[PDB]
Amino acid sequence: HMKLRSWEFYDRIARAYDSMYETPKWKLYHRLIGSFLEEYLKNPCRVLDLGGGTGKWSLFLQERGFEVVLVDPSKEMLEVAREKGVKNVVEAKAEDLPFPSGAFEAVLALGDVLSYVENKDKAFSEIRRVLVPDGLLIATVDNFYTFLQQMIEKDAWDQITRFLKTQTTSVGTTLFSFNSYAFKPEDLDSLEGFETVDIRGIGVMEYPDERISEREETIFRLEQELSRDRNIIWKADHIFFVLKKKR
Amino acid sequence: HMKLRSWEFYDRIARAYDSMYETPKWKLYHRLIGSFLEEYLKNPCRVLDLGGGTGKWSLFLQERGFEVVLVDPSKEMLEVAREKGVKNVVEAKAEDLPFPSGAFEAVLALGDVLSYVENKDKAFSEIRRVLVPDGLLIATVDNFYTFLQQMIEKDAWDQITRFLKTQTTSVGTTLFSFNSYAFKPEDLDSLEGFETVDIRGIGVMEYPDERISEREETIFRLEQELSRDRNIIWKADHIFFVLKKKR
Ligand SMILES: Nc1ncnc2c1ncn2[C@@H]1O[C@H](C[Se]CC[C@H](N)C(=O)O)[C@@H](O)[C@H]1O
Ligand SMILES: Nc1ncnc2c1ncn2[C@@H]1O[C@H](C[Se]CC[C@H](N)C(=O)O)[C@@H](O)[C@H]1O
Repeated sequence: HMKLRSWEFYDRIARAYDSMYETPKWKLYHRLIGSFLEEYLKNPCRVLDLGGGTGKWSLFLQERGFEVVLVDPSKEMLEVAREKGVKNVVEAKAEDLPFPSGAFEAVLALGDVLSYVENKDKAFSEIRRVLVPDGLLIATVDNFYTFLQQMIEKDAWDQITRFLKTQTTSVGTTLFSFNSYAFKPEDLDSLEGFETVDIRGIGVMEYPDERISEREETIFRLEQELSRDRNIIWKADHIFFVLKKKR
Repeated sequence: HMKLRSWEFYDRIARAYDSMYETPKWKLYHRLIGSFLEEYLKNPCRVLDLGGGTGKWSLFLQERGFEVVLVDPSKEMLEVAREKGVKNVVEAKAEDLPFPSGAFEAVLALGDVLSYVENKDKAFSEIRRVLVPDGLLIATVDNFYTFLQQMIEKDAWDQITRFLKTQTTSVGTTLFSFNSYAFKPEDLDSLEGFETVDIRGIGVMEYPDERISEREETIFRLEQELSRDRNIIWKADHIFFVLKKKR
């Protein structure tokens, strides 16, 4: 594997990115994320789409009358976003955001961005900085227990030992990889200057793709309910969470 | 298909029961459960093995110096337990125990006994009655979410719908079935007269059986850590819990 920085990996695949997440599972997950955004973002306001990639969620909010800026360190992702019609795009990393303090009511960090940033402390610090008091961070991240199950399936025993300590493993494709940090419950606990508002599981159950196609509405309603159950969310494929900047 | 009382099913398969559960996975789960018993029963005391079957756990305790009585409504299971060297055996159901009150320090209801009892109110009440103040119930039960995931792979959606309401499904053989009630968190919340001391996941991850044999110590120790993690236990194959009779 060639070891890349995250944005260098995304520079290589930007133009195929959207086509990779058009499976029944990913359609389902997008529908869930979309329903959650409409739940937490009641009214139009100022939003930073951080690591916003090809602009999926920026467009979603633009078309609902929000004032949206997309930020991303991948020049190719940004170019794809611009072509798709995202109006405000900026090249930057989460670790060092070029926006003044208190500029946004909400920051999105969807598609596991905070699992990819190289310095989580600076990243959470910058997010808190750019939000108004009581602003929300709305994010999804990789789940430690899902990674661990996957590693056990792909028989990575020399690697599990390290991973249990670091929570960090490689991700990517057959030829190119970058590092991901998979979150545990204690990672979302007493974050400095944030109140945890909600945590939810995305993909609490695994469904065969065939059944998702056959029964999308039924399965979306089930996952809606299951995502709200605290006792089971760390079973999920990915983790969604919301923080509120303390006053 | 034939529908049976739980103990009628066990009367049919009693002579094969020990042979059926001799697999790598179950060898692993038994090692987990044995280690938990040693943790919670640090001294020889008076134990009731309720639905103790062929006496696996009665014998485990007898050889460690405990005073154990095995109770089970299946005559054939009792006969197998006697032949294996279980000294004290009684034919009864959990819903109506012919023992005096306050007679045991602990009651074991292992191998999902409480998922099979027809009346959990009566069963829980009797258990409470035969325990001394601060006596323990130590038990394992089927996990609702594990059943649901299995059904999502295999069963008609209409069966899933019914199961979401009832938490009950048939178990057994292609030719013989009885009903199991799979537990949720809410079921272990505020049981009258008991304090929940601990809840643990048994078989939090899935392993290929081939790999369980190759890396048994490694897998045992990992599962031992994961079973103590409250955030992930509803992912587990089965649920282990400990209640204390309060005052
Ligand atoms: N340090 C970083 N700061 C901000 N974004 C980053 C950082 N490292 C990687 N990224 C970006 O995170 C994105 C992960 Se892909 C998710 C894209 C979008 N949020 C969606 O959900 O569709 C990539 O576009 C990548 O360039
Ligand atoms: N109402 C009931 N009360 C007590 N035991 C029951 C009841 N219904 C079924 N059982 C018993 O529950 C047992 C489940 Se099999 C488990 C046996 C033993 N506990 C072990 O772990 O190996 C069977 O022996 C069955 O006969």
